[PDB]
Amino acid sequence: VSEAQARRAVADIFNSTLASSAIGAAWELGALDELRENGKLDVSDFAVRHDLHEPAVVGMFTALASVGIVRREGATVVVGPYFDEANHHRSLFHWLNQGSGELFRRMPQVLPNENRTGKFYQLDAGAISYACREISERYFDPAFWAAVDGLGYTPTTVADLGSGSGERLIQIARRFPGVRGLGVDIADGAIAMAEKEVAAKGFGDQISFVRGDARTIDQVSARGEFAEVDLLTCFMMGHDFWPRENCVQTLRKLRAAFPNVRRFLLGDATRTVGIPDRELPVFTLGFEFGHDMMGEYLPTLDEWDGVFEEGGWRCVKKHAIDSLSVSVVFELE
Amino acid sequence: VSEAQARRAVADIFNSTLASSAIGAAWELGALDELRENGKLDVSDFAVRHDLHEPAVVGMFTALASVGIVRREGATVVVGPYFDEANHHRSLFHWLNQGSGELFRRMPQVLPNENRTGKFYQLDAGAISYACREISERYFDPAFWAAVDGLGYTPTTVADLGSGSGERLIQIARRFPGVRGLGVDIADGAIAMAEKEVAAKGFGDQISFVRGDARTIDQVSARGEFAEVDLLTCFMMGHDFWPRENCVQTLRKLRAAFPNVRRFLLGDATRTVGIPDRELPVFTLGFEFGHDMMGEYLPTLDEWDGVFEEGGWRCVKKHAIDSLSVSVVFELE
Ligand SMILES: Nc1ncnc2c1ncn2[C@@H]1O[C@H](CSCC[C@H](N)C(=O)O)[C@@H](O)[C@H]1O
Ligand SMILES: Nc1ncnc2c1ncn2[C@@H]1O[C@H](CSCC[C@H](N)C(=O)O)[C@@H](O)[C@H]1O
Ligand SMILES: CO[C@H](c1ccccc1)[C@@H](O)C(=O)O
Ligand SMILES: CO[C@H](c1ccccc1)[C@@H](O)C(=O)O
Ligand SMILES: O=C(O)[C@H](O)Cc1ccccc1
Ligand SMILES: O=C(O)[C@H](O)Cc1ccccc1
Ligand SMILES: [Ca+2]
Ligand SMILES: [Ca+2]
Ligand SMILES: [Ca+2]
Ligand SMILES: [Ca+2]
Ligand SMILES: [Ca+2]
Ligand SMILES: [Ca+2]
Ligand SMILES: [Ca+2]
Ligand SMILES: [Ca+2]
Ligand SMILES: [Fe+3]
Ligand SMILES: [Fe+3]
Repeated sequence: VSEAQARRAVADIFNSTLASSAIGAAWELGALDELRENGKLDVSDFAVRHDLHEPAVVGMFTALASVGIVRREGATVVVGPYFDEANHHRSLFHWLNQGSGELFRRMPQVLPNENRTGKFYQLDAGAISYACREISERYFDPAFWAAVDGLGYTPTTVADLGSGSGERLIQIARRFPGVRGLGVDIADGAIAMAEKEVAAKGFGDQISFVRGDARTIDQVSARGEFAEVDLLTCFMMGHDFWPRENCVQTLRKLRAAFPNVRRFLLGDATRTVGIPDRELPVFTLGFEFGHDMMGEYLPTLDEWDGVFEEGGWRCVKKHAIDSLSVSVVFELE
Repeated sequence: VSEAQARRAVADIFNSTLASSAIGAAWELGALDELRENGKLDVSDFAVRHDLHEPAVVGMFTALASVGIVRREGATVVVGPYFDEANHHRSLFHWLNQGSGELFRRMPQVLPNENRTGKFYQLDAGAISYACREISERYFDPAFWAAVDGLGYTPTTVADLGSGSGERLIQIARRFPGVRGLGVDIADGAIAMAEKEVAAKGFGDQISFVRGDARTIDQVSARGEFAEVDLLTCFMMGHDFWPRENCVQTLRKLRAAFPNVRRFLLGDATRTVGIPDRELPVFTLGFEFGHDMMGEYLPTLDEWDGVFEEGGWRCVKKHAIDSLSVSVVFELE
C-alpha cells in the first residue's frame, strides 16, 4: 500500500470505533427504527422529539456516516449503503460496545497474569441482557422453531435452562396452549423480571420459575416438577457447561434430573477454527477474544459433537445458524 | 454495493473496534515497540516475557491482524501493511479507547438532556495522561521547539498553564540552564505528581507549582512571581478558555496577570470545518464528537485567529501541526 492508502485505512479503523459504538446507541435511542420506516430523518427534530443534546446527536450520525452506514444531506440523515446490514446486526454492536466495552477497553490491565484474580473485569449486565434479547430472537429463532416443528410430539411441560426474561417459555406457551413451563435461572432478579412478565401477559399459572444453577442441577430440589418435563431447552449458555470434564458431568446430571425429557434442544455459538484473519465475520472475533480475556472456556462445534454420548445423550439432528459466527442448535435425546 | 460488500464492510467495522482498542493496549504492553525494532515477534515468547495470559495475547494480535496492522504466520506476528501508520498514531487510539472509551460506550445515557447534570460521564484520567504524554511529544514538540528557537530573547522565568506532570517545564529548564519555572494546574493531584517528578529529576529548587484555574488566573496567589514571568506557554488546553466571551476575558486576564510576558506560546487542536464524512482523518471525529458529548466548547482555527486582538494579544507566527486533525501553535505577544 501507498502511504495514502495506509492513512485512509487507519483513519477508517479509528472512525469505525465511533460508528460501532453509535450503532448500538442509535438502536437504543430509536434512531435506527425511524430510519427503517422512512429511509430518512431530520436531525433537529429527532433530537427535540427525544429530548437529546443535539450537538452530540449530530456527532452520532456523523460517526455512522463516516463509514457509510448513513449519509448526511443538509439537515437530514438518509440510509446509506451499509444501513441494512448494520441494522441487521445492531444487537451485536450493542453487545460489543454497551455490553462488553469495559472488558475490551481494559485490555492492558486484563492481559497481565498478576491482575487475573478476583473481579478483574466488569461487564454491563443490563446492557448485555438488552442485546441478548434481540440476539436470541434474531439469530436463534428460525432454528429453534424448526426444531420445535420436528419434535414428533406435543410437549406438555417445558423447562428452559437460563430462562432470563421468560420470553422463550411465553412463546412456547403461545404456540402450545396449556403447555406448562418451568424456567431455571441462577439470578433472583432474572427470576423476578420473568415472574412479572409472565403475570403481565396472563401466564402466571402456566409458567413458574426456580432459582438454580444448570451446571449443578442436582442441587435444585424441584424434583417432581422436573419429572413432569418432557421438553428441555437451553440457549446461549451451553458453553458455560465447559471444560469438557465438567460438561460431561453436567450433561449426565441433566439427564438424571429430567428423566422424562424426550428432546433437549441446545443452542449456542461456538469457537471457530481456521478462519483467515482478514475474513473474520461479524461477532466471531469479539465472542472468542472476549471469552479468552475473561478466562472462560469456549468449545468448537467438534468438541460439542464429541461430548454428547459420554454425557448421556444422542444427537439426532443439527441445525446451522445464519450467521452468528458458527452457531448451532442440537436436538438431543 | 452487493450484499457481499456490505457484509464485508460491516464485519470490518466490528473488527476495527477490537483492533482499535488493541492498538492502545499493544502500545502499553510493549508489543508495538518490539515489532518496530524487529519487524516481528513470537507470540508465546512475548507472553512469557511479559507474563501475560497467552490466549488473550493471541486475541490481541488477531484483532490487529483482522484489519491489516500485523500479520500472523504460525507462531509469529509480523508487521503488516498499516503498521507504520497505526504505530505512528497509536497514542490517539489509546486516547479514544483506554482514555475516553467509557464516554463513547455510554452514548445512550449521555445524549438525553435529563441525564446531563452533575457527573454524567467518566473519563480515565491516568489513561488520558499516559496518552497525552506521547501526543505532546510526538505531534507538538517540533512546532514548540521551533517557536522556542524564534523567541528573540532568552527567558528567565517561564510559566506553563496546565502544567500536568511538569515535563514541559523540565525540558525548558534543560534548554535554558538557570531559568526558573512555574507550573499552574487546576488539579491538586497534578501538582503533587509534578512536584515529585521535578524533585526526582533535580529541578526542585528551580521549578515550583501552584494550584489555580487558568480561566480565573487573576485569582491565583503565587507569591508575586507572575510578574517576573517572561515566557508563557499553554498546550492542549486552550479550548477550555472558550466560549468566545470567556476566552476574551481569560486572555485579558492573562495579559494583566503576566505583564512582563513577551511571548505566549499557545498550542492546541481545533474543530475542523467542511471535511466530508468519508474523508475524516484520524482523531478529528473523536476529538470533536467527544467534546460535543461532554458539552464543551471547541473553537475553529478562524475563531482563534479572530479572538486574539480583542483578548489583548497579537499573533506574530503560526505553525501547522502534522496531522493531529487541525492543530497549531500560535506565537503571541
Ligand atoms: N449456570 C446457570 N444456571 C442457570 N441460569 C444461568 C446459568 N448461567 C447463566 N444463567 C442465566 O441464563 C441467562 C443467560 S442469557 C440466555 C437467556 C435466554 N436463554 C435467551 O435465549 O434469551 C441469564 O438470565 C443468566 O442469569
Ligand atoms: N482551567 C485550568 N487551569 C489549570 N490547569 C488546567 C485547567 N484545565 C485543565 N488543566 C490541566 O491541564 C492539564 C491538561 S493535559 C496537558 C498537559 C501539558 N500542558 C502538556 O502539554 O503535556 C492537566 O493537568 C489539567 O489538570
Ligand atoms: C449473555 O449472553 C451473551 C451471548 C451472546 C451470543 C451467544 C451466546 C451468549 C454472552 O455474553 C455470553 O457469553 O453468554
Ligand atoms: C487531556 O488532553 C487531551 C487533548 C488531546 C489533544 C489535543 C488537546 C487536548 C483532551 O482530552 C482535552 O480536550 O483536553
Ligand atoms: O455429531 C454431530 O454432528 C451432532 O452433534 C448431532 C448429529 C449427529 C449425527 C447426525 C445428526 C446430528
Ligand atoms: O491570524 C492568524 O493567522 C494567526 O492567529 C497569527 C498570525 C497572523 C498573521 C501572521 C502570522 C501569524
Ligand atoms: Ca426528513
Ligand atoms: Ca456513503
Ligand atoms: Ca474490575
Ligand atoms: Ca462476512
Ligand atoms: Ca520471531
Ligand atoms: Ca494483511
Ligand atoms: Ca483559582
Ligand atoms: Ca485566518
Ligand atoms: Fe459466555
Ligand atoms: Fe478538552
